[PDB]
Amino acid sequence: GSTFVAYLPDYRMQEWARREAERLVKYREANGLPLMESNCFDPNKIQLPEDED
Amino acid sequence: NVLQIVRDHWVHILVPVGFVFGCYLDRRSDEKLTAFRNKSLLFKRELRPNEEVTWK
Amino acid sequence: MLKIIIPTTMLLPMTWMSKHNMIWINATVHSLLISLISLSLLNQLGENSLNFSLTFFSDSLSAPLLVLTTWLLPLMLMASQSHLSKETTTRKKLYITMLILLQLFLIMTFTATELILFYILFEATLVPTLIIITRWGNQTERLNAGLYFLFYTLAGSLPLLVALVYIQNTTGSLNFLIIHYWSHPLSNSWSNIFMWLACIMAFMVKMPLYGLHLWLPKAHVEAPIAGSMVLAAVLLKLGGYGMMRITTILNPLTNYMAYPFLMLSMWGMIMTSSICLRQTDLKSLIAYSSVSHMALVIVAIMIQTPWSFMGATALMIAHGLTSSMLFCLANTNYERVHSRTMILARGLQTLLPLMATWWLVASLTNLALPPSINLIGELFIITASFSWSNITIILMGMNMMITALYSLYMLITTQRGKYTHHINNIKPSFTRENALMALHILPLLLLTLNPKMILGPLY
Amino acid sequence: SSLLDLIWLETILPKTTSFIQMKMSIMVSNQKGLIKLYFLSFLITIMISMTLFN
Amino acid sequence: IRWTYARSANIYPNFRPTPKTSLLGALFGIGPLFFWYYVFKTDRDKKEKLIQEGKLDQTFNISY
Amino acid sequence: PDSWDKDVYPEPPRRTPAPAPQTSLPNPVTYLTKIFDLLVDRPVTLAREFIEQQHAKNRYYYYHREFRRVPDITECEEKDILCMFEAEMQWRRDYKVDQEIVNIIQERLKACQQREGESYRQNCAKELEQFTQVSKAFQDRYSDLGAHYSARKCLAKQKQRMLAERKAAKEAAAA
Amino acid sequence: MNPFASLTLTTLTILTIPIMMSNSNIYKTNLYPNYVKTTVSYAFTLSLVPLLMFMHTGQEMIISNWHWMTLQTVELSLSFKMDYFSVMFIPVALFVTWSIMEFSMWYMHSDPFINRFFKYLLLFLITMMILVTANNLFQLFIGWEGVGIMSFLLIGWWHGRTDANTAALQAILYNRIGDIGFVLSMAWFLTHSNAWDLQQIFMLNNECPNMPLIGLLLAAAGKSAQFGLHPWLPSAMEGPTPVSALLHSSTMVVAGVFLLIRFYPLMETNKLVQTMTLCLGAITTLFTALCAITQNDIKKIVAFSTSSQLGLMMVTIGINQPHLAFLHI
Amino acid sequence: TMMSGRPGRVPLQFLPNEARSLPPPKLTDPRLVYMGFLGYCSGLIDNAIRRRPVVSAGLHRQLLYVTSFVFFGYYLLKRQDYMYALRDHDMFAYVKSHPEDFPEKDKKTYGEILEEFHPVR
Amino acid sequence: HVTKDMFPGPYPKTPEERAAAAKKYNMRVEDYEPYPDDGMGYGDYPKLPDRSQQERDPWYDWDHPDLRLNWGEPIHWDLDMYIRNRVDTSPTPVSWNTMCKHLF
Ligand SMILES: CCCCCCCCCCCCCCCCCC(=O)OC[C@H](COP(=O)([O-])OCC(O)COP(=O)([O-])OC[C@@H](COC(=O)CCCCCCCCCCCCCCCCC)OC(=O)CCCCCCCCCCCCCCCCC)OC(=O)CCCCCCCCCCCCCCCCC
Ligand SMILES: CCCCCCCCCCCCCCCCC[C@@H](O)O[C@H](CO[C@H](O)CCCCCCCCCCCCCCC)COP(=O)(O)OCC[N+](C)(C)C
Ligand SMILES: CCCCCCCCCCCCCCCCC[C@@H](O)O[C@H](CO[C@H](O)CCCCCCCCCCCCCCC)COP(=O)(O)OCC[N+](C)(C)C
Ligand SMILES: CCCCCCCCCCCCCCCCC[C@@H](O)O[C@H](CO[C@H](O)CCCCCCCCCCCCCCC)COP(=O)(O)OCC[N+](C)(C)C
Ligand SMILES: CCCCCCCC/C=C/CCCCCCCC(=O)OC[C@H](COP(=O)(O)OCCN)OC(=O)CCCCCCC/C=C/CCCCCCCC
Repeated sequence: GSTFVAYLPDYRMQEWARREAERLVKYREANGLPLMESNCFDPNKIQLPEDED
Repeated sequence: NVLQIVRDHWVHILVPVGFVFGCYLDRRSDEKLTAFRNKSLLFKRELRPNEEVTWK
Repeated sequence: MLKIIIPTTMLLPMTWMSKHNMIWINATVHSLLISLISLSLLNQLGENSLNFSLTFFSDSLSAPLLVLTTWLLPLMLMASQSHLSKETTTRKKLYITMLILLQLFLIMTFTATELILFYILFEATLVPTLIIITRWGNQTERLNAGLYFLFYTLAGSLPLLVALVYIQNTTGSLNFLIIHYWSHPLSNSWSNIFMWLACIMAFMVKMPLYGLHLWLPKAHVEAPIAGSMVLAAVLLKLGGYGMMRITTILNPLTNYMAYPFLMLSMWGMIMTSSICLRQTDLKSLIAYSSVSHMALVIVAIMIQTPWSFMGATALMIAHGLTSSMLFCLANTNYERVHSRTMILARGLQTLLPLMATWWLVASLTNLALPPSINLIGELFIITASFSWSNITIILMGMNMMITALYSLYMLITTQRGKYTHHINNIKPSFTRENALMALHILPLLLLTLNPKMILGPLY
Repeated sequence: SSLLDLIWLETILPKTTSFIQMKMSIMVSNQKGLIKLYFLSFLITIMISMTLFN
Repeated sequence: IRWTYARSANIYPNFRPTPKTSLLGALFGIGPLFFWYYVFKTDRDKKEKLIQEGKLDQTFNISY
Repeated sequence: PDSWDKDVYPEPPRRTPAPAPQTSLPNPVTYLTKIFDLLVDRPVTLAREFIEQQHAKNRYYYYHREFRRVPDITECEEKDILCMFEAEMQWRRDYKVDQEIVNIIQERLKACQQREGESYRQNCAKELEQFTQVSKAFQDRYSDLGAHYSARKCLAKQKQRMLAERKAAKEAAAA
Repeated sequence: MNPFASLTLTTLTILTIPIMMSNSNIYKTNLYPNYVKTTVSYAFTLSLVPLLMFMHTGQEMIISNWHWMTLQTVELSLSFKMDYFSVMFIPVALFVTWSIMEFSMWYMHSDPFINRFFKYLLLFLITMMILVTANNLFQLFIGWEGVGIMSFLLIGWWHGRTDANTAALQAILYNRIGDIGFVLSMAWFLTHSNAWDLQQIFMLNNECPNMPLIGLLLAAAGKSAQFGLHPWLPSAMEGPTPVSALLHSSTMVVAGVFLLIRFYPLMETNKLVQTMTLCLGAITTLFTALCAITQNDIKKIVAFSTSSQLGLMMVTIGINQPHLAFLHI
Repeated sequence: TMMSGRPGRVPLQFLPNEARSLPPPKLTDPRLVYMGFLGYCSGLIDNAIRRRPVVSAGLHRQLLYVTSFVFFGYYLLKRQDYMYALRDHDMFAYVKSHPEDFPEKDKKTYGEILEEFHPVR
Repeated sequence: HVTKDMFPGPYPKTPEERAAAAKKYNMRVEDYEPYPDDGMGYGDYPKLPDRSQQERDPWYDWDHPDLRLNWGEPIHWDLDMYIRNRVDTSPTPVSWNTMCKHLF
């Protein structure tokens, strides 16, 4: 059981996440983009309610 | 001696039979949740030349 | 999920159709095999969950608890094999049946896609424990202890059923997945305050909270060794699992609501750790140590931060294993001495060296020595509390110190010094007891190699 | 250990409940078996219901 | 046996509600709770105000 | 080494000085490292070559999994559960990716601090500013969500922040 | 390839082999203490090589070899720091331990459990090596607690003696009082700096606030037996003379001073904590010397001398001279 | 939902004719298996009460118990499914015939809804 | 093997029950002194002097030499606080107040 638990496949996707981050940073540095954006979602597709106060 | 140790050791077979029956029941219950098979937006895939279902 | 449930159900006919002198052998072997089967659930995803069907799902919060629940049964059988020797075959079979039913109820409780099913099984676990406590108990106060254990639980949990049916009437579903995706804020209202209280107090009573912890010393002292093991290892964690599951609906009301509980637990850990210093009983001391640890777990759950949840999960697993080991050691002493008081039998290291080594390891792991998972949960909860408020550390500091004290106190009173001259019936420790301690302790030191396996879904 | 855990925490929830339930049970169950008193109470509750619920 | 029984099981049946018992119990069971509640509430109110005005300098604080 | 990309984890050229023996005394370091080489490095190297030719005799490959882009929580109806499920899974994957990004930047910072040694305060300002920027970004997205975090809570936080920013900009323009 | 790392890890690794063989047959013979002594001597003569490499070049290295659990942004790994302090302290500690075991083969000649005594000594040495070579705060805490537990076990070597058990519990109590500040420091560093790693902490703390340094000072006072928490060091003389000579005199009790040395970049940027450290060291050395000049037990006198020397070490730390305090150690 | 007064209801009809348009429960239905298990438990308790070998006293009696339990369970499950089908049919018909009471909610995306955010601190 | 009458009871009020309780705990009537009759549940347990176990005679042949107790003798209510591993009340050459003031 300990051997089985030790060699469990990466269903948590840790190496997948590492490779994704590696490729993403490789691309962003080249483009000159400022790494990770402050906004998690693009503001153009968010419709705020106008205050008019 | 066969037909004699069975009458005393027959009980051992029950736990493994329950395990295989539970595996079969799990697959059978799985068979009833196929409404979205090969329909998820993340995994829309075109079937292989000799493939009928993506997963069983 | 039925690949685990069906063998557990088949454990009953196998036990009842077993030869009169082969019940223990058959039960232990098949329980260990079922535990091995349970190990498959540990391979969780970073995604939602392991949704097997509409009725049962798995989670990396549920999987360690399920594995521990399955692993506990062979240990309970081995511990109970000793004092049930002069007992008829029918009553031993009934005892094994009760243990199997308890495991089945716990297994169905921990998966439980729906909250009403969770409540039904959560309260179904109550009957086998009550019968085990009140039937195969030695003292005359087992009846009062059973009454306390039953009525504290039911007084806590009866409002929970009303709250759950009301929540389903309003929202429309009690399913965990639907509830998580459709969660909406609770307005700060008196009705919402009472709904929060009804949702929380049922799980608070079983931790138990410092105010409501009285039933636990009675139940632990008066129950047999298997009862004490199952109470300290698994039954206390049901409240923590329920809180972690039900807290999602509660926000944003939890912040204001949490203060009475946070203060009660932060002061009650100190109170119970200090109570441990002046105790004349091993079982009561272990029970109060359990109360302190579960008060810390309550604090972690109430803070409700990712590090809090990981620390709470790790601490629950570690405390379950450690407290089961401690109760087993105390029972090994009691079966020789028949007194169950620390100050009577002394200097046992001279007579039983390997058992003294087991005592030392158990006291060290109760003391939260690094890099054990006990201290992993300890430190995660402490860091989360410090981020919550920089003053909490002071209380935490006291707790740690006091904990160490009584732990070594329990190590020094019974193992060190001079052996009592009069006691002469201290026979060499059996292979069964040493195997029990080894099987208790090895999983902890194996898990400290892979902490993420017990850190919960927020890892 | 003694003041809070053994005495006051015990006094508040379990002991108070036991005392109250004992007193209520003693009061309710202590009927001498005289149908005179039973039917006088029946008359009282009948008239109270006629005066209260309409 | 007498020592253990008197220490554990003979306490409550010999309890009598007394001004000394009442005041000591109320103090030792309520005062610390309210003291710590006041302390933590004041600390958290100060922290919440500081984060509302934003003069807290929470740079590099990513784990909670 | 080709096992990892040099651009993702940059390193200086690592200029090293030359040995300049000012005395005729044979130093012990050179003889010690030569005997170490002879007694340790060669057997390890030959064992590695044997293992490498054993590996080449059997060869297989594994492929990194690729994921499509799914509409996020902002393109989901208020009660339509399927799209909310897909968006939540996508958001969790993106959260994991951002965590790994912060990990990479922290690794860069630690490597710089160790490598430049005594002048780490000056020669690691680039990595410090890089980490400050990425930490600022990461904190804004997920700092107060807490346990039971979700895409909806993150979207609500972003909306609150962006209304605050819009009000501040309007007030500054109309000041 | 650059034998510095291989040698500096090989010393610590070969320091563990007798613990592995403690279950073998050699543990049941009378050759076990000589086995442990030879292992320690070989470890010392093998660790002399990285010291020579440092003296020649000034070569420094970090070895983060095994990746432990990673929580969110934070990463925890088995990381060893082989700085000047580590590569300088390891040979001295190994030489002292070699001499101590050679002395103990004769001093414990009539002790029935001499193999267990040697095993206890080797475990303490391994844990102190872990403490000295730690690169992150969690590994340093692991060594911090391990040395304390081994000291508790060795002080109460004669468990039939009440006073030995009392002294061991005293040492545990005072070490937990210091542990409070240690845990406070760990919590503050993780929350504010986002890491337990030494490199990250130095980088993100240009002007260290009061609280983490006060926690570190409390831990150092607890483990170095300063005036506030001094009596456990004199009370620790209940153990066997080799235990007092190895742990409570020259290797274990410098743990707090060594910890304050480890964080000297943050110590120099704060002026109040330096003053507190200086005053604590001065009062500790005065009080301990004053107690020493009038004792009758030789072990008590020499232990008070050790405590006064620790006070002098923290005096050196408080005036912003950490390397000179290391030389004093 | 009091369906006693439903129009066109035969008073003492256990299963109406229109129930025959619904799929019958399968013979391997889990609820039928549970009813058979209940019958088997009844047989075991019957053997135990009369002081007979619990597992192997009367095979015919246990078989009769199981068979009767399965029979009654099958008919009860049929009636259950029919009654639930009636409830759903009535609810759908009432929703269809009263459009003004069940308006079609305007589909709104989360990107244009403002939900208050409560930080966890 | 202990009977019901051998367990501690309520506070003694009359001389006869005081003597009976003194007999129960195996001491003299003149040496017997219960705790003051307040709310705390001391009941009918003797109030032995608050002297520690360390200052007990170390040369007497106790049945428990480490704890310095005899078999049948009554046990102090706070025994576990005075076990020679904890606080002791042995007199010192210097008076308590002088040490406090001098130390302070
Ligand atoms: C969650 C769902 C899943 C599990 C379902 C749970 C329930 C299932 C069973 C329900 C009831 C049916 C059976 C009960 C009848 C009672 C008969 C009895 O006592 O047993 C004696 C009998 C052996 O004794 P005997 O030689 O015949 O003669 C001795 C006298 O009978 C009697 O000797 P005695 O009178 O001298 O001994 C005196 C003793 C005897 O008194 C008793 O034992 C009374 C029996 C228990 C009461 C039953 C109440 C009704 C059922 C309620 C179940 C509650 C579940 C809910 C959770 C709450 C837990 C309380 O009484 C006492 O000692 C007094 C104090 C007892 C302690 C406190 C009482 C607590 C009892 C609660 C038990 C609850 C679980 C029962 C499980 C089955 C137990 C047999 O046991 C058996 O052999 C029958 C056991 C089952 C047969 C298994 C055969 C199947 C294997 C082949 C087919 C393979 C299956 C898979 C197919 C595919 C594979 C290839
Ligand atoms: C007696 C004296 C000593 C004699 C023996 C001397 C030898 C000592 C060696 C023993 C320990 C020393 C440390 C050496 C560690 C090397 C092994 C380690 O690296 O493996 C670990 C593996 O261990 C497992 O991860 C942890 C064990 C699993 C624990 C499950 C418990 C077993 C089930 C039993 C029931 C459960 C009860 C409790 C319920 C929760 C960590 O693996 P990991 O770094 O990750 O990655 C492995 C490689 N990958 C990437 C290909 C996957
Ligand atoms: C015994 C062992 C422990 C058991 C468990 C104890 C934990 C449960 C205790 C419950 C915690 C507090 C309950 C209600 C808290 C509400 C907040 C209140 O305290 O603050 C003020 C409330 O003022 C006063 O507290 C009003 C209530 C006073 C009456 C309550 C009784 C006080 C003591 C009773 C304690 C007994 C508890 C156990 C009963 C068996 C705020 O003023 P206001 O803005 O207006 O109200 C805000 C709430 N709104 C928005 C819904 C309106
Ligand atoms: C406690 C467990 C339940 C067991 C109950 C006893 C089982 C043995 C009964 C044997 C068969 C009885 C069926 C009777 C034959 C024909 C019945 C038919 O003519 O009557 C119809 C009605 O059928 C019966 O009512 C159905 C009875 C079935 C009871 C089963 C439900 C049990 C509750 C769930 C627990 C699960 C028990 C499973 C194990 C048996 C028409 O009723 P109607 O004239 O229009 O209106 C009167 C009733 N109203 C007023 C309420 C509307
Ligand atoms: C010790 C536990 C903490 C106890 C704290 C308070 C104790 C004193 C209360 C004694 C019992 C009081 C009974 C009556 C309470 C009434 C509350 C109530 O009705 O709110 C129901 C509320 C809104 O009512 P509606 O009319 O439907 O809303 C429409 C208009 N908004 O709906 C709900 O949330 C239902 C949930 C049930 C409420 C729970 C009632 C019991 C008290 C809560 C549990 C706390 C006690 C737990 C006991 C602890 C023992 C271990």
